[PDB]
Amino acid sequence: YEWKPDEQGLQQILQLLKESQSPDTTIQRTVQQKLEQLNQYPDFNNYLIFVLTKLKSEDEPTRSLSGLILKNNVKAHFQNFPNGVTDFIKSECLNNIGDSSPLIRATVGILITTIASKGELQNWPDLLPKLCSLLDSEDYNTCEGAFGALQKICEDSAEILDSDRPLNIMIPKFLQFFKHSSPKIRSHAVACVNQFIISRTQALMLHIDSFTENLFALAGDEEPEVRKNVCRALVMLLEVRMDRLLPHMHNIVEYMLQRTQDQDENVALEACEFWLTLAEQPICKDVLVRHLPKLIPVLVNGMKYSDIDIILLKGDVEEDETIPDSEQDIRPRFHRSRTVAQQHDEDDDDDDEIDDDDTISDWNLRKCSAAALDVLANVYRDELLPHILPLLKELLFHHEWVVKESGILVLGAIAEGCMQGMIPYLPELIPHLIQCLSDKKALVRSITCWTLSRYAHWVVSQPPDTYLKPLMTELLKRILDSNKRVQEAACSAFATLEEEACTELVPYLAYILDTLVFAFSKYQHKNLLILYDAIGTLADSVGHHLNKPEYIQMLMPPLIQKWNMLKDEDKDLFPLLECLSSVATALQSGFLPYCEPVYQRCVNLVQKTLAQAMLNNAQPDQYEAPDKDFMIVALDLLSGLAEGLGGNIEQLVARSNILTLMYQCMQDKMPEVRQSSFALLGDLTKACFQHVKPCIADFMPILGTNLNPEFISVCNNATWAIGEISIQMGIEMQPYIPMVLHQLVEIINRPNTPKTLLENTAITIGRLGYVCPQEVAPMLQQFIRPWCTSLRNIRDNEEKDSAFRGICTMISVNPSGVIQDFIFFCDAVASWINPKDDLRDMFCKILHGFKNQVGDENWRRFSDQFPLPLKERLAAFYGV
Amino acid sequence: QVQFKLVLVGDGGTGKTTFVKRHLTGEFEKKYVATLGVEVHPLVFHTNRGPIKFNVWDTAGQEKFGGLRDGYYIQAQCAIIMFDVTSRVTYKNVPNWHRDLVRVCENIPIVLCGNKVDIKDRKVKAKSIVFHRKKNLQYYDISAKSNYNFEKPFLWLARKLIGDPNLEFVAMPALAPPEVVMDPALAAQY
Ligand SMILES: Nc1nc2c(ncn2[C@@H]2O[C@H](COP(=O)(O)OP(=O)(O)NP(=O)(O)O)[C@@H](O)[C@H]2O)c(=O)[nH]1
Ligand SMILES: [Mg+2]
Repeated sequence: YEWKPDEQGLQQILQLLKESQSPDTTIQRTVQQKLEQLNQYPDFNNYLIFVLTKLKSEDEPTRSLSGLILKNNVKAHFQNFPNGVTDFIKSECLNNIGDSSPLIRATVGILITTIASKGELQNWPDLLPKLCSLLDSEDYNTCEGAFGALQKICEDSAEILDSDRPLNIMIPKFLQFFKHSSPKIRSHAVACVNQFIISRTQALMLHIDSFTENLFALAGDEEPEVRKNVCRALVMLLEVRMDRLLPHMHNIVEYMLQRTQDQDENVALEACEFWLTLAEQPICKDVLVRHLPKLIPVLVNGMKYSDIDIILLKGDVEEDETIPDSEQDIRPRFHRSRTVAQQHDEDDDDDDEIDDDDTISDWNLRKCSAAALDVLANVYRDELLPHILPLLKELLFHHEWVVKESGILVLGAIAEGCMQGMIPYLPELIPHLIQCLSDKKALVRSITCWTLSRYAHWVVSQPPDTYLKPLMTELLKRILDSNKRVQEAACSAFATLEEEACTELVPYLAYILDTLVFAFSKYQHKNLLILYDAIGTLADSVGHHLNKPEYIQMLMPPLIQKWNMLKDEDKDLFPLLECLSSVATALQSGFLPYCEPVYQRCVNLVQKTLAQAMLNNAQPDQYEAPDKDFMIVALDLLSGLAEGLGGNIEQLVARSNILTLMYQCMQDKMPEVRQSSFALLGDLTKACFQHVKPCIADFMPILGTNLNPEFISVCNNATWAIGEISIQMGIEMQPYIPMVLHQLVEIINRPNTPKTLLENTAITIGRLGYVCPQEVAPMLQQFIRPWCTSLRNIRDNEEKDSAFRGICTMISVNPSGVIQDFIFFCDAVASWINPKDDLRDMFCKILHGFKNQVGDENWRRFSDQFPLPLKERLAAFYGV
Repeated sequence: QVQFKLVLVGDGGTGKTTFVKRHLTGEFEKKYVATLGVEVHPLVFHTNRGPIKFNVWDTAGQEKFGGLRDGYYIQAQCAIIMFDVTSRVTYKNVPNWHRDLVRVCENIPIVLCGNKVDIKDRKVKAKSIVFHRKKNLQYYDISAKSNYNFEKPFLWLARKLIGDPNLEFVAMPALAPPEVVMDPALAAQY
């Protein structure tokens, strides 16, 4: 009669809570937060679990009895308890405990509080934690059903416990019980307890390891139901201290290589995945006998499901090549400021693994057969070669696609580890795959592509017509027509085929080119972006070779077409400009009949972005925030023109204000911009120093300030830029040595510094020294070691050449500064294949210098203990 | 033609309120005017299997409604656990929602979304996202900003609900009434 006309008010607030909408929202939020003041009713208007359910609604009551209730934990978590400490109010609900069954749903809608109201009152670990045992083995069938009331809480222990020697020696005699509740016929009662009787750490890592019985009491504990045998097959292959597995181990692998097979897909994933977790070596002593015991099942998983096949086939049916690409399918793309680097012969992994943007979504089994098979070339190699052929021999024609595909996949799936040994059959497979590409197996051509390329390296390191000519012929037919899925797999592949053949494609240019040029007329947005990338790659590979009227004349028109079509805000500019940026460098001077506007666009973009920034900084309300990426891309393209046109760009620069735009960019508050400008100052310095020189007194100190390894990439380009500047101005460099030399010698000896930064630093120090021997020479013993160690691995070229001219020069001014480490230099010298006679004669002197230091016999003997190649090169430089 | 209980959990600010706004609006909307009373926006997609009523429960991440935690998760049919790739935390302050969700709804389908991938400064690299692979959900890089994959969560949810992998939304406009479409074109003169 008192709070009775009020409780029938919650039966009303739940008729708005449950069925909530905009009004009820911002409106009911008042009534719900005004009933937290007259707290003489909530402490009562809560028991409403078997009161409100057992009153009117069901779904609605549970939304307060299980609903609003939980919102009080917030009133105890956020309070420290001085509010409501009351133990009746505490035991009033700690009494609802023995009410585990009023509609199994509501049979837990309160049991999570038993975790909350224990984390905000952890002490007192026994008045409530008494139900622990006071219901523990109670689930042994003792309520509505047997467990359908007692079990509807046994699980509420897994949650309250795991989700929440003080008391380390008390709980042991309780958690050992859980092993019991296992052979029960009930699902929950089996698993609910089980997977939970496996969440182990250190809090009481006792009964655990000692159990070799819960190994076989489970090594046979198959599907007590279904949704459990999975969380079971989740724990065995879930451990680190495999001291006890070592024993029962040649069975776990047997009662597993099949539990990953159990038809219920969800299980196999929890198995296969958690299974092939081949950590350290010992995990392959077993895989030895397991060569045939798994390379049939996994292989037979390497095929798509009937549905992952459905979800695919969608945009598979070659007839979408004319369907526009949705804007919601254009993954955001950015521009990374160019980093000036060196080359190391035919020697990626530290760049391509930074882009696992897809696989992270579709985690079926297929992305785990091969995904776990990612060990049979990481742990061992060519071990699988034998026996797999017949699998992949029939597979390559057996049945329809699903299987053929699983074959063409596995093939490429292994080449990066089982290569050499595979190379043997390689001369027969390859010309075949080249057939697959020509099928009608749309989703098969895809992997035919990715696979061919997967190991085309070989096809290139072979005779032409044999197959590097036909491959590049059918691969190209795929670049076109087909479905868009094919098109991508196509290009991306060929894209790699290029980077490989580098300069060997030159013969079949006109051809390759017309394939690409036609694509621009058939490709959709999504693929067009890869088309751009393709071309830029082709250009980087072929080199100046691309500079010929016939080629240029058919490649530009399509690019110009795009160029005039994009707003200065369209992100496609990145791919397009990045492409150009390349092409422009390959056409060297041959791009002239195009540079003025390319140049102009860049300068203007930098000019617009710099402004857009300031305006946005001051009036965020009015002007939007510019994306500095357009500066970086433009800066990088100007840096590309200057390299290709080099010198011919003199005029353009003179009538523009890049030099002014430099002060602005080298001073920008964003690293990448700063990084790109330096790459430019460097190239400009090579092309038209005449125009830079006047600002050297300004710029120099700026660069000095940027030799801060706090942003290596910026440091890297500033370093290289100082190197090219010192060469353009000889001894007139003398005065700027102090504000640079120290930081350089510091970096060259800086731990954990990236190769490229050490190579440039080495090179620049070389140059400064080549210009001011007296100035840098006295400090030779402070860098000569990292200097050699570093430069010995760089390709001969202009840069390596100047650097050695400088060291050689300094060595003469201060021989004593290198004698001690004379073996380091020798190796560095012997890394040269063919050097200019000029420099070759400086080597000769320094060497004879060393001979004079150790004596004819020591030098004879030393000189001889070199592996053949070096041995001869050294001989050739020395002139007895 | 069916209503659905879709809870939009996820840390505060992550995008939830703009993300939904996107399917309702026609453009972005920057500001951050934190959500207080967990708002209920209704969404409807047109599929090859008919229409779909999705009642999006725009939850809150701030202590604006940080009071009413669960309660909506009650009798929920599907969930979207959203964070922020540009936020070190969020992806960390996440497994706390998967739980305070699986508690109530005990097996609804849930989609985990790394939002704001339209930013160069990606704090939570994809390679750092293994949750879904384990607690077995579905992942999607997305951007309420640009619309990248801004439909995938729903399509995957619908497909899981209705139980039809062949289901898809028909963005494609209408043409001639399917039952009057004339002979292929070649069947014309065949
Ligand atoms: N660049 C970019 N900004 C985004 C993106 N998504 C959201 N934002 C911005 O991030 C801010 C917060 O978004 P909002 O939708 O309010 O987040 P919320 O998670 O719904 N807030 P609350 O937890 O309080 O309910 C807004 O300025 C919004 O425009 C995105 O994908 N890209
Ligand atoms: Mg909001």
